[PDB]
Amino acid sequence: MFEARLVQGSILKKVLEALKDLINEACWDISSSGVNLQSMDSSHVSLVQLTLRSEGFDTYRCDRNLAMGVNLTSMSKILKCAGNEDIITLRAEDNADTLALVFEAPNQEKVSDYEMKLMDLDVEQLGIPEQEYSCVVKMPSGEFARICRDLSHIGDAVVISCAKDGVKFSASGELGNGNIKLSQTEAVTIEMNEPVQLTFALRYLNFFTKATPLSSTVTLSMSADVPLVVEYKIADMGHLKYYLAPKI
Amino acid sequence: MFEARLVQGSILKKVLEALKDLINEACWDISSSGVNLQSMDSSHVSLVQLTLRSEGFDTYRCDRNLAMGVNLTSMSKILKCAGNEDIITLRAEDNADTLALVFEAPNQEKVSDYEMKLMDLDVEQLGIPEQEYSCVVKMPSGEFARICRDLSHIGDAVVISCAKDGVKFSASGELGNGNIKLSQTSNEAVTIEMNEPVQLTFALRYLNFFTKATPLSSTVTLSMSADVPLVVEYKIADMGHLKYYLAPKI
Amino acid sequence: MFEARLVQGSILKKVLEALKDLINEACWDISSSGVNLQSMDSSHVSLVQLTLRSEGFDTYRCDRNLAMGVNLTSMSKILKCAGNEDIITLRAEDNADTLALVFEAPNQEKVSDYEMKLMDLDVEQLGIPEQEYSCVVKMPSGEFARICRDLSHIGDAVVISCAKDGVKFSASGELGNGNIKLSQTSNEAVTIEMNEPVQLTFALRYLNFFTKATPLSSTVTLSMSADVPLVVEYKIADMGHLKYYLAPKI
Amino acid sequence: QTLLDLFF
Repeated sequence: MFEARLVQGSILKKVLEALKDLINEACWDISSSGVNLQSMDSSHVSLVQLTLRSEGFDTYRCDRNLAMGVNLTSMSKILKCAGNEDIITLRAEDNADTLALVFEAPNQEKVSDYEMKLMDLDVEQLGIPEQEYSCVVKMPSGEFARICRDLSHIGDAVVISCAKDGVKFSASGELGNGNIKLSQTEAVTIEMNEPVQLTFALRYLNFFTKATPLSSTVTLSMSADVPLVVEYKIADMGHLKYYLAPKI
Repeated sequence: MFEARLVQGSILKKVLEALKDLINEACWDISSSGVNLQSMDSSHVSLVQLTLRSEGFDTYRCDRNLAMGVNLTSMSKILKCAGNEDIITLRAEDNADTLALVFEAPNQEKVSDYEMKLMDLDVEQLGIPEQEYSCVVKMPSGEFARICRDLSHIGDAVVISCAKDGVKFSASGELGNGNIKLSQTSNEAVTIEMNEPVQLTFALRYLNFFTKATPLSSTVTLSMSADVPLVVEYKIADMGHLKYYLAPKI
Repeated sequence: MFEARLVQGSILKKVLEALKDLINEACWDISSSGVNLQSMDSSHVSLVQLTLRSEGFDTYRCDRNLAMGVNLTSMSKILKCAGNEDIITLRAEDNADTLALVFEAPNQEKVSDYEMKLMDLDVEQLGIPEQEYSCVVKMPSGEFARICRDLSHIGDAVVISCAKDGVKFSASGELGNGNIKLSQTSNEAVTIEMNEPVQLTFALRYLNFFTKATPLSSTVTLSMSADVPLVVEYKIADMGHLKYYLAPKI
Repeated sequence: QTLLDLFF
C-alpha cells in the first residue's frame, strides 16, 4: 500500500501539465524517500526528471517500493477534475493495478474519487552524474519562457552564449535574426567558471517552459558538449529538471 | 400586435444562449399570461420548456395569442448585437411575418432596430404533468456544471444516486472511473428533499447542453424519480424558469 | 543612415497590428519630416495611409530619404517580440538591405535587437487631395468597431446615412435586417459636422479590417461625400494618424 | 541534433 496526501494539490496539477506534452507514459518510482519519475521523450532528444520528497507531503507512506506505469495524458485528464485549492491524496494497493486519486477541499462538501488503470512499461532506469557546470544562470521563469517563445518565431534553434557579466540568446531564420541580451542584476545571476556557447532546439525548450507555474525562478546549467539542464524548484518538496542534448 | 419590454435585457441574451445549441427552431407561444416555449431536440432525447410570465416584463401587451416560429440560431445572432445592459423590446405585428427587436440603453445614444424573419413550423404542443419526485436536489449551478464537464472526460454517462444524506455522481470509461460525492450543507447550499432513494443513468452530452443555462441562476434544481425523465430547472428571477427534461438510460 | 527612437514603443506594435491583416507588403517612406506609408490592398478596394511625424519621436534622424520595402507580416512577428512598455529604436544604414529594431526597457535588464531583411517593391506613390466632406462624424472608436462587427452578422454591406442630427448604419441579409441610430451628444461624444446629407454603402469586410486600429485611439472620425471614398481616421496622439480609404458600392 | 543515452 502506498498513500501520499498533498494539501497543496495544485503542485500535482502543475506537474502533470508540465509533463504530458513532452511524454505520454512514464514510470512513477515510489519509495520511502519520495516519488521519482525519469523519462526520455520518444525522440531521445530530451529527458525529464521529477523529484517529490517524502517530507514534502503532509502524509506519506510506502509499505514497499513500487514502480507504477502511468499514461500521463490520462492522469492529466483526471487531475483537471481537481480544483486548484483541493487536497489531493494518491493511493495504490499491493497489486498496483490502479492508482486511486482523491480530491477534497477543507470544507469537505465535494469529495471526488478517481480510479485510473496503470499499465506495464519497460522501466528502464538511468542515472545522471552530479557535476558542476561551466555556467549556471538563475533567472525569472516567466522571462525565460518569453525569450523561448519569441525566438521560436525567428528560427527553430537558439544559441545560448554565457559570459561572466551576462547571457545572450540568438536565433536566425528566413525573417532575419535576433539577439536577446540579459545583464546580471527578478534577479538574473550568473555563476561562471568559464564561458560557454551552445545551440539548442527551441521546440523542446518550449515544452520545458510548461513548468513555469511551478516556480518564479528557473536555473540553466551548461557546459561544453553536455546536455543543458533546465531546472524548476518545487518549493519545500523537490524539483522538475529537463535535459536537452545540444546540436552538433 | 404583441409588444414586451424587458429592462434586464441580458435575461433574453442568456436564454437564447441556453437554447441555441440544443434546439434549431422552436415556437414561441405568446399569450396574455406570458411567453412559453416548449421543444424537443431532434433526437427526441431531451426537451426544454421556457416560461417568462407577463408580469416579469416592464411592459407587456398581447392583443391576441400567437405562435411565432423562430430560427433560434438567427435570433441568437441578433441578440449578440445587444449590449448586456440594454433594454430589449420584442414586437410582432398582426401578420406575423417578422419579429422586431429593439435594443437601447438608458443613455439612448445608440438605438438598434432588428427585424427577423419568422418561419412556419408544425406547432405540436405537449404537456408535463406536475409531479412530485422521489428526490429533489438544490445545489449551486456552477458546481453542477463543473461536475458534468469533469465526468464527461471520464465517460459518456453519469449515474446519479440520491439519498437522504447526499448525492453521488459516477461515470466510467477507458481511462478508469470516477465518483463525486456531495453532502448536504448546514449554513451555495446543497439541500436534498427526499422521499425515496433513486439511482438513474443519464447521457452527459445532454447535461452539458443544459448547463449553458448556468448564467441565468446561481442555483439549479435536479428532480428525479425512477423510470421518468430527469428535470433540470434554472429559475429566471422574478419572471419564470428554464426547465430541461432528460430521459434515463435503460 | 536612419534612426528613430520611440519611447512609447507600443505605438509601433499597434500600427503593425492595424496594417498586417489588410496588406502584406508596403514601402516605408523615410524623410526628415517623418515616416509615411501608403498602400492599397491587393483588391484595390482600400488604401491605408500612415503618418508618423519626425517630432513625435524622442530622437529622429534621416541622413537621406529612404524607401524601405517591408514584409508587414514579418515586421509584425518581430514587433510581437517587444514588450508593451519597451523603448523601440528603428535603424537602417545607407545600403538598406536590412532594418534593425532594438527593444529595451528603462531598467535595461533585457535588450533585444532584431535584423529583418527588406524587399524590393515597385514604390508606386499616390496622392490624396485634401478636401472637405459633406459629412464628418467623430465618435468613440470602440463603438464604431462594435457596430461594424455586429452588422457583419446581418449582411456584408452597411448603408451609412448621415444627417445633421444623427448617423444611421443599416445592413440586411438572409436573417433579416438591422438599423443602428446614433444621436449627437451634448455633454464619449458623438459629434457631426455636416454640410449636406449623405447615404453611402460600404463593404463590411473591409471596415472590420480598419477597426484593428482601434487600440491606437479612443476616437475615430468618418468623413463622407457622395461617390467618393470613405475616410476612416485614427489619430496617433502627438505623432500622426492612420487613415483608411474605402471605395463605396455602386 | 544529438541524442541523450549517448550522454548517459
